[PDB]
Amino acid sequence: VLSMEDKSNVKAIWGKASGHLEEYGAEALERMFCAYPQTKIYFPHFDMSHNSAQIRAHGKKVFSALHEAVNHIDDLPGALCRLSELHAHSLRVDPVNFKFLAHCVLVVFAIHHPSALSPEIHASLDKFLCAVSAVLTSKYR
Amino acid sequence: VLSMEDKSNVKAIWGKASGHLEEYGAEALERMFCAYPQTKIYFPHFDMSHNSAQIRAHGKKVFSALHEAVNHIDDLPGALCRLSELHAHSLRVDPVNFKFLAHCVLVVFAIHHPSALSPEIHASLDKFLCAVSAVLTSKYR
Amino acid sequence: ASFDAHERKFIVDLWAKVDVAQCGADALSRMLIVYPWKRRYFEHFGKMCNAHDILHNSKVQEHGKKVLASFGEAVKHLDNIKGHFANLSKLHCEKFHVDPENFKLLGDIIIIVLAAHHPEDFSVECHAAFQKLVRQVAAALAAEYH
Amino acid sequence: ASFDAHERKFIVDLWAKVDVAQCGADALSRMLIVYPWKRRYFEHFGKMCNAHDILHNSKVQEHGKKVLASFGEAVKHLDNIKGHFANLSKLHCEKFHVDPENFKLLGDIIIIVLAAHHPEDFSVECHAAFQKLVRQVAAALAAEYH
Ligand code: HEM
Ligand code: HEM
Ligand code: HEM
Ligand code: HEM
Repeated sequence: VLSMEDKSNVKAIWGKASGHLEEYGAEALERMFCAYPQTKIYFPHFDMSHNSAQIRAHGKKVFSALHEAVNHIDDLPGALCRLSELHAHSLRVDPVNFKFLAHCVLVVFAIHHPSALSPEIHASLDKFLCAVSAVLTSKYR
Repeated sequence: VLSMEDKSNVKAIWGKASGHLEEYGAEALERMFCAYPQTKIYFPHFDMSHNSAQIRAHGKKVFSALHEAVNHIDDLPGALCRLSELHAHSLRVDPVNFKFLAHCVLVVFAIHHPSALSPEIHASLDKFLCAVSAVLTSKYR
Repeated sequence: ASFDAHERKFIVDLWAKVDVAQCGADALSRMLIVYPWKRRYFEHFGKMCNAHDILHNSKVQEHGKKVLASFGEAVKHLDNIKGHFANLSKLHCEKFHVDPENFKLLGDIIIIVLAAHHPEDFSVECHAAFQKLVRQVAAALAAEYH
Repeated sequence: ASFDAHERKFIVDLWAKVDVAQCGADALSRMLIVYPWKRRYFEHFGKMCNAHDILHNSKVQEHGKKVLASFGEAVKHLDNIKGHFANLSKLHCEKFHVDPENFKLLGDIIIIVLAAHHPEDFSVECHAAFQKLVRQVAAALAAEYH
């Protein structure tokens, strides 16, 4: 349901973020906490200051996970298996929260790579982030 | 993502509707048109009277399609391929409308088989109808 | 929109027939079974690992009675659903942190419980009347979200 | 909720910098590209088979200018967003039959277009201010839905 062109599109915009997984990930999280503060209930133990050690470390783990997803874009379910267990079964993250984070990831690419996030590219990246979210909410039980 | 037990559950509640695909399908459609009248814009050419020939014939095609889905519950995408083309690409049905129809299908089983649509069974049937809707909205382009 | 006389009649005449304790227990149990992330909002009620645990939780059964009694206060304030629900809206937002998309999921479970208990009264037209009510109540509970 | 002085400042100071014709054309084109079912609501604008056709539709480009000019009238009525948008809400519901879940999809595209045109002004705090605005405007356009 990601086409071949969608896949080539995602791989190319993702290449821009290489070298920047911590920085882009930290920013995607700060934007999620600030624009959608109801998401902060999931992170009680976190220093929420700008560039806190914790938010940077978490930004990096999130984006590294998304980077692996791009490298296994033909088998998202198997590349994201453990994380689906974690989010859906152990944390019971309400599914609406994956749309916020996905949106904040788009905003980070628009700020840093505005010419590279063209309308067709935006459409691909958005399809990839929906596909990632659907795997992470697939194990509620 | 439908478990083995979900699949056995769906097959058993579906067995009740056998012999009744036209009648249950006609009713699911009349409830969708009455409770969610914004769905009627898709059916301009239809007599909307109760038990109109057209609504019965359409109720039957819909439920027959859902019956085939139950019989190929391990490969929904291939069992529903043509219908996804039709809904998403040719009709451009707004995706929210699949949630209404899914809900009205649950109400029809609750009215006719209240003891058979127990809480665990309801949970299975609901997972099957989401899975069916996700295939039918997977081809927007 | 306003309820017309035919809609009001369907709503008032059905609700008089509803066992609110039983229906309420049933609707709350089904939402925690059908949408399992909702269990996070009630993790103070105990045991909610599986459906068997939920159906045998006395706290779930009692809370379900109070949610449906409160929803059934809409039926006496059809004119004023939003205003009547404003404080509960505030408590859900501020105290319980519930995401407002969830209110429409419970509205749909309540329609399924009513259909299964009163299948002869829940005609096509009656269901249309109730669906409008449940959509107004979910919107009133979402309204003080700021 | 009310806008505070810091939120109002972010909104007013950014909007003064926005090219509404260009941004508006861009946001409308992106929604028809990213969410293709929305093309059904505009099937009177012509050619909308693919992204190339959408970016070269003069009717899409002009309509996008008028949608963003109208959204930008929110910025002069921060106090009164719901009241100001009520007629448009009615026209969307009655005349154009648009499903109200779509309003929040366009709000998010507008945030992406603003971010890409004004990346230095669209700080974390500014984006939080705009996100509240776009959520109030989507709710005001959904309000006369009955
Ligand atoms: C693209 C979407 C997401 C990805 C790829 C993702 C990825 C991850 C990863 C890699 C971890 C760390 C797992 C580990 O260390 O073993 C994690 C933890 C976590 N995620 Fe997510 N996540 C996503 C969305 C979300 C959302 C939307 C929420 C809540 C709003 C959330 C809440 C959490 C929490 C609370 C933890 C545990 C944090 C901690 O223990 O410090 N995640 N996630
Ligand atoms: C479970 C969900 C659905 C199933 C299984 C389904 C199945 C079908 C089938 C089998 C057909 C006939 C195709 C043919 O004759 O070749 C059809 C046609 C159609 N469906 Fe659906 N459908 C579903 C949901 C919906 C929804 C939600 C809408 C709109 C609210 C919709 C609107 C239509 C329309 C307008 C047609 C063409 C009707 C006609 O030409 O007379 N369907 N669908
Ligand atoms: C028709 C929709 C709803 C109504 C009428 C309703 C009504 C109520 C009422 C009357 C209370 C008791 C509040 C008090 O004693 O002060 C309550 C508490 C609560 N509700 Fe709801 N509610 C609804 C939907 C939901 C949903 C969808 C959720 C979560 C998914 C939710 C979560 C809660 C929680 C967590 C509490 C506090 C639990 C406790 O400690 O008793 N409610 N609600
Ligand atoms: C910020 C959100 C929105 C605003 C401020 C807005 C504003 C407007 C305005 C000002 C008009 C012109 C109405 C007139 O001339 O009388 C209009 C027309 C229209 N809008 Fe929207 N709109 C928004 C969202 C949407 C969405 C999300 C859709 C569909 C997905 C939509 C579909 C339409 C349609 C079909 C028309 C009529 C098209 C035509 O013939 O010009 N709008 N809208």
